[PDB]
Amino acid sequence: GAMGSMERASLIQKAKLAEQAERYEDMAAFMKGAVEKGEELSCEERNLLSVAYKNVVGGQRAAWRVLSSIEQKSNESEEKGPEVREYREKVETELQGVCDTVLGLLDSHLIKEAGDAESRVFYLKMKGDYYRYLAEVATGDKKRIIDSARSAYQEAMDISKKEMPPTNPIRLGLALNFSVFHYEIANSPEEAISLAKTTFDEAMADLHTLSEDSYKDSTLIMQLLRDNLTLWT
Amino acid sequence: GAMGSMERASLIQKAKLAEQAERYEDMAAFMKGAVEKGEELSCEERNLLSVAYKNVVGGQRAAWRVLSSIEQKSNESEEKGPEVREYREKVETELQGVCDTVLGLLDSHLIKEAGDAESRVFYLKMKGDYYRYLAEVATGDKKRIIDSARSAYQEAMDISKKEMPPTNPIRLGLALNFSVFHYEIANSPEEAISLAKTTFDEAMADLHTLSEDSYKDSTLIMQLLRDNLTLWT
Amino acid sequence: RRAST
Amino acid sequence: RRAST
Ligand SMILES: [Cl-]
Ligand SMILES: [Cl-]
Ligand SMILES: [Mg+2]
Ligand SMILES: [Mg+2]
Ligand SMILES: [Mg+2]
Ligand SMILES: [Mg+2]
Ligand SMILES: [Mg+2]
Ligand SMILES: [Mg+2]
Repeated sequence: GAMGSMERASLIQKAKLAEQAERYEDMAAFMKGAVEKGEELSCEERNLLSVAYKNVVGGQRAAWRVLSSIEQKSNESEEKGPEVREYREKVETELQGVCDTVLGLLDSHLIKEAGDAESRVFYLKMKGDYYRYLAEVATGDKKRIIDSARSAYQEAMDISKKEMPPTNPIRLGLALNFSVFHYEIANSPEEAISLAKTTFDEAMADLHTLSEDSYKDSTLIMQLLRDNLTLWT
Repeated sequence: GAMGSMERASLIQKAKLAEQAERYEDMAAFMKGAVEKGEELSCEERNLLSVAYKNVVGGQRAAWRVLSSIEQKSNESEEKGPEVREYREKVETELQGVCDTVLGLLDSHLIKEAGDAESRVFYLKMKGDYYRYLAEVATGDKKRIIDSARSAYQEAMDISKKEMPPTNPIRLGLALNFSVFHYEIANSPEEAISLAKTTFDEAMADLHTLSEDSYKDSTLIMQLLRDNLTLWT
Repeated sequence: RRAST
Repeated sequence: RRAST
């Protein structure tokens, strides 16, 4: 890999510079290089990895949705030729490439070395997230992609329920995203709503144990659960 | 080039799709491919070229300024090693690469085939703009880069004054940017202010000749001249 | 748009 | 920031 000759610490330093410069493709390449050094990632480093790829794939998904909408309108309309489908396919292929890259880093070998709840649940949530992004564009093995997302989320949920308090931000964010999975991907809006509500209510009852700073961290994600519940009910 | 096998019209169609998707790197690659077909560009196509590369180089310049500021602070401070300079240099090299690409398209062979005032002034303004972006990061042939920008702007100004009305949006935008060149690059704030004021005043006196739609087009750029005058005086 | 993390 | 086109 092109980052093989750079020091692990330099890659992390440059990932942080890239974030400040809003250069998320560079940020992701730097964190990919750091992961490929083979050592486990710290809490901060896991966050950098997540931020980098979330921003990269977020641009691709937003573009894919614009192009998919144009394509759908085209099939409602003058024939414009193959260009809309071609260009949607180009963006889709690049998006799938990024998801495959992230899933490859998780499989080789982040997840198998992650033993603490905070690292293991984080990586399994990420695995669910990137299979979910694959599911968003899947039209053919679509069922297997969906089940791969579900299975990763479910393993993360099981660990988070046993090893983490209900206010833990990773547990909360996992539940938020698995709820979106149920709503958007699995055609299970009732499961989505039940999960978001139970997650919110159990976190509410645990806030009294927290410091002011942890309270702020947890209530921020609880607000996202409430936002989705408001949208869906 | 990678676009050599795609139809000119398909490249233009996909450039417009890329703009809608805010995929400006794709947009620029598509318009580069269209230019390399060797035919002159229409008014609309020239705009697509300009929009694509302005957005690409705009992201790079914003990132370069963030990194340059961090680097300058580092030299005021703990030694952090070579990473800040290295990464600023990486972004700077990529930026220079984009400017060289645009200048290459103008030199081979957009400018030499552009005979109408609207095309020739547009391309010469663009040549001034991309030498100006090179000048922003130049620290060594810096004087020759600056003079290349000045010369392109000056030829564009001479043609626009002879062939275009004072309200012409291309003439106005050329004057705005040459004024910024004087202020920021050439260390000539008085020339910058004089140019912006005379340009504004001569456009003001010509507005009465315009339709409602042309009036809107011209006054929008006049407002940018006034904004700069307010900032600088 | 619904929220994810 | 000053305006350019
Ligand atoms: Cl394409
Ligand atoms: Cl670098
Ligand atoms: Mg080492
Ligand atoms: Mg496909
Ligand atoms: Mg019901
Ligand atoms: Mg042809
Ligand atoms: Mg350099
Ligand atoms: Mg004076």
